[PDB]
Amino acid sequence: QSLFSLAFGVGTQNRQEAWLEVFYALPLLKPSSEIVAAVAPILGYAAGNQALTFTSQQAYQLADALKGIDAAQSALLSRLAESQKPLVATLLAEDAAPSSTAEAYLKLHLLSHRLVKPHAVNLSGIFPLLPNVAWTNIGAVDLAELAELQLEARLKGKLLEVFSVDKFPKMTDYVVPAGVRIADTARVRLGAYIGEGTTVMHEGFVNFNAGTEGPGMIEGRVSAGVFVGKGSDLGGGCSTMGNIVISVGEGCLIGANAGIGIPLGDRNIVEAGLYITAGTKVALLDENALVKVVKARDLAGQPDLLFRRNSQNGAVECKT
Amino acid sequence: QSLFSLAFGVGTQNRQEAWLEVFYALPLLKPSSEIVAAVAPILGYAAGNQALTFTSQQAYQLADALKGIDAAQSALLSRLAESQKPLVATLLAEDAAPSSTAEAYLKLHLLSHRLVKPHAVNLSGIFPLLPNVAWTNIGAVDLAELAELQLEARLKGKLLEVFSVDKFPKMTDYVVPAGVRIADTARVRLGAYIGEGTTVMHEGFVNFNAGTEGPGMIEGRVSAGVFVGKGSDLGGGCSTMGNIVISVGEGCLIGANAGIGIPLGDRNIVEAGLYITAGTKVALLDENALVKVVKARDLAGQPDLLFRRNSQNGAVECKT
Amino acid sequence: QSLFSLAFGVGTQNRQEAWLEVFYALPLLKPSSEIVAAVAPILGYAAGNQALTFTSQQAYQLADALKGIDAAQSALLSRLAESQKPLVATLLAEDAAPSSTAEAYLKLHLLSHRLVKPHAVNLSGIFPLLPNVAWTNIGAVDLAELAELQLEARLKGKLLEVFSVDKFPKMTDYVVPAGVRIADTARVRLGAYIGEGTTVMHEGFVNFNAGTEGPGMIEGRVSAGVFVGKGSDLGGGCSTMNIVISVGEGCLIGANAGIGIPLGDRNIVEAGLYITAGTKVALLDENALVKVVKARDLAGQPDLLFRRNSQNGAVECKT
Repeated sequence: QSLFSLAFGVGTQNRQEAWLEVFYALPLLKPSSEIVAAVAPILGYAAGNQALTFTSQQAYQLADALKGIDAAQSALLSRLAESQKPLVATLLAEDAAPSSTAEAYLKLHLLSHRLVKPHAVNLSGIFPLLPNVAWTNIGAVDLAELAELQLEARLKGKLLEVFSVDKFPKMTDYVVPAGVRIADTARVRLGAYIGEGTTVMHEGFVNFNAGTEGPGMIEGRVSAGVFVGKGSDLGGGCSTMGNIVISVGEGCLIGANAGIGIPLGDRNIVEAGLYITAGTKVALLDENALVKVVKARDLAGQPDLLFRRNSQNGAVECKT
Repeated sequence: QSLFSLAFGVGTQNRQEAWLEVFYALPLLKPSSEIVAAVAPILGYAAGNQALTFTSQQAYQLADALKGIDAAQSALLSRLAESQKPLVATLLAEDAAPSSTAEAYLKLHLLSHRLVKPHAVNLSGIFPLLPNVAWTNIGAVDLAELAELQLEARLKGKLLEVFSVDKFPKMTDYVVPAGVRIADTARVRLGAYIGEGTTVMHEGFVNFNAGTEGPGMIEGRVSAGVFVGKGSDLGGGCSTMGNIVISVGEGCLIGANAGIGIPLGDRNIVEAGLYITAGTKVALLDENALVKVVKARDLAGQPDLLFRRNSQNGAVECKT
Repeated sequence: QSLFSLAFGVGTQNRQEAWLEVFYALPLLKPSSEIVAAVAPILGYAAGNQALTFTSQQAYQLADALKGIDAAQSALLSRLAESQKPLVATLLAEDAAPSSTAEAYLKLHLLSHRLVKPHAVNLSGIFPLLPNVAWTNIGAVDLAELAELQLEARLKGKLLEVFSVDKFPKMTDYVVPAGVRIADTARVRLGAYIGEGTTVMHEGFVNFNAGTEGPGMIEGRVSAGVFVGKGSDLGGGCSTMNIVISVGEGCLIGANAGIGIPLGDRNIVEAGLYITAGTKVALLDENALVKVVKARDLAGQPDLLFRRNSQNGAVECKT
């Protein structure tokens, strides 16, 4: 059938052969049937969603099979054939809950290469497939092996720098999409979608399955599942809630340290320091005369609203 | 006597023989007198709190003295004999105000290894014993020597990366305790206690002599001296105060960008955005009828409190 | 005329001979005419603001022209002579709008080396001259080139770590000024001015053309153009933002506070309080009410204590 996705990866395994991570240089969404037919017999792929380990020899074969069909992939395979690290072919017949770590990594790659957008893909059950890993300067290292490797580096006057201990590596160690700035890359997870024209500044954060249409200036905290529309600036220290699908529309503005726990419609402005939850009582104002006191949940998705705290009596107000 | 602690360390010295840092693989709290009597004569240890430099030969001899008593410490010492860097034995009669950099480093390891909790160890005067150092990809570097190594690195088209300039290195460059996640390890200082079941997210920060019993979700800032009880979740960019001892009890919830300048008893909730210091006048409420106006200090360490801001008139309230 | 600046730089080029960055070890402000008199003709400098690429040969001649004149610079050039990277001599006649990346970098170094203070130097138009680059453990890398090198590292079980993708690099990969602590150096841009006695903690941030007089404790966000006077502490996650927003001497800014007006000396601001020009504040005296003004009219005033009333949510200023 028409496969959902396929990618040839080079990854890391621990001493018991558990996959810790996979690097895919050139993942493909909706690969052509020609590529799939050319590669399936060599890998032993028949059907379904499979993570298939392949040898250096198979890499040479696959590189030949795709000379004539896809040069970019062929060229990748020739490099992969000389790898000092294990290779895996991830062929997905369908977009379903991931069943292996390799697949988990592939889907996070589809997001960060921008080939798919937040919510587009099934990520259910991803957490148990992504091992807790020490991310270090020499690569992913198993937690049960790390202590020894740390000591060993010290004996040489070197340092094994461990810059993250988590289930998700930082995005930019796998892919840097075009038209993007990320001041401090520890704050953008693999699986984040950083739209063309987005600057993530140092206080900005973007989790997996979340991000920006682009352009925009992101200095706040975009949580898992939160998408942000084009031309929307997030002030330093602000937050989106990590239930209805939270999002930020196009043209929006979000002051520093502000917190939004409901969807914001296009062209919304939010005041610095202000917090809005679903049950936040707001005074709805007009052209600014009072109308009525409603909960923020009932303004969810509305365009051109301006959320500000009244500095004199502390009342939260929405000027239409 | 019953030593308070001992540890065999490999460290780094500058050109004038001042210690910059020490790495202890296997620090011991209350070592057995068997180990001490096996080690003391070979080092020249009589009494007191001493940081004794030892030679490669002594390392062999110490391993040889501890084969049969403690095989882990023995295995460690034989690795240290093959070191390219200077060794130090730190034997402490008593938990006292630190007198050497080696001793300052050891006490920080006792915390981060979870062998003692915050407040259990004496850290008075630690700041002048911890040199201000440049932490780089090649290790710790004396600030006076740094410019030369920076320039020289550039001449080869390489980079000497300088990721911190401080008295406290990051905990994970020394130890990753079991059952822990720390998304950005630059925000956890050596000397932090990160309990089993803790997830420090990217905005989470944990200073020395501070941290979590575990489990927990730390997306806020745990200041020095601040301990956080089990099952207590700190929101995005919230703060504790770094006087009475500021702590957070068990099963607490602290909302994003809230501040707590008073100790919180068990099962306390604090609303996101609310800032409560000792002299914060709170409208104590009941099963939500009013009662009186008290200062937050008087409600310190009380169980099952709910601190919030009135979104209609700005008043700070506590709901029992 | 008298040169405003000169520095001998080592840099990184991509394949279309574009300059990604330059590392100046010993930048000189107002270099003696002696030093200049020796170096200009060997390089072919006539006048104006010039970034003259120069060779390994010239480095030997320029070390020789400065033997007996400036020992630090002579030693610098003998090392540059052995460089495996393209070298640039950056001679500036005046402090004018930057025109090249070499010059842009240099102007950031003058700030970070503390040789000039924020606002004292012309950076108009610097943004386009600072190419967007992946900052990696191996050095600055062209974005167009990065994917190949990322792959190649992985084939050897290595990692090409990309720790920043920005037009500015982190200050500390170029210079660490004396008497300074910076917990997380990803949060201080080349171009920042971190004055003696400053500790920037982990939640602290300083942009370029901004910083601290020193001494100070900066746990908050210091935006471009913002300068913080001596003895002023900034709390965790606090923010500074047209009038040039400054913080005076001996100020205290609470956690997550926001100052959108210039703060006079010895001002205290409560944690979580967000004050902008339009913020309406209950002005209190010696604490009886006096009137309600906008914060803009309290801008620059010394000895003010800003706090939010916990009983009615009013912003209050106690004089």
